[PDB]
Amino acid sequence: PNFSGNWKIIRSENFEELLKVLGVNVMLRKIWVAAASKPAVEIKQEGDTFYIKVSTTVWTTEINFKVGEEFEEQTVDGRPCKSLVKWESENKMVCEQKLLKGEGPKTSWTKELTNDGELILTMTADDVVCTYVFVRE
Ligand SMILES: *C/C=C(C)/C=C/C=C(C)/C=C/C1=C(C)CCCC1(C)C
Repeated sequence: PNFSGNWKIIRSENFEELLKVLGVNVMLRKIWVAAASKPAVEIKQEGDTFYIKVSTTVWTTEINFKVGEEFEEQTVDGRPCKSLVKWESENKMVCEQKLLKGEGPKTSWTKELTNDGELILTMTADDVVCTYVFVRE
């Protein structure tokens, strides 16, 4: 259970479907998936304090949290939400998100390290689950 490393993608699933539920319309979804279905992820872990950097070609997102401590970040479609992370096993954590403003689909994410050394990220919007699978560089 050391999440730390520089992670690269081997697999991704249902990302466009996720964006549809989030209300991103067609041309935008098609364009987006043709250059954001290969983001890089960097994690530095310090106990249950996490630093996560997620980057495409021209955009980067910085997430900082302690497990069990409320913080702020964005939904996938760039919307301000309150977040809370909890452990579900030794190698898996879960985040529940609430919008600061307005209404929208219920969103969440999970992070899991397999024993094979795969980092599995899921993002969920109502009934849709998008899964990204990473290995270490
Ligand atoms: C523990 C790992 C976490 C919290 C990683 C979360 C990653 C995302 C929320 C990625 C979001 C993306 C966008 C917001 C737009 C570009 C496509 C993604 C998947 C990189």
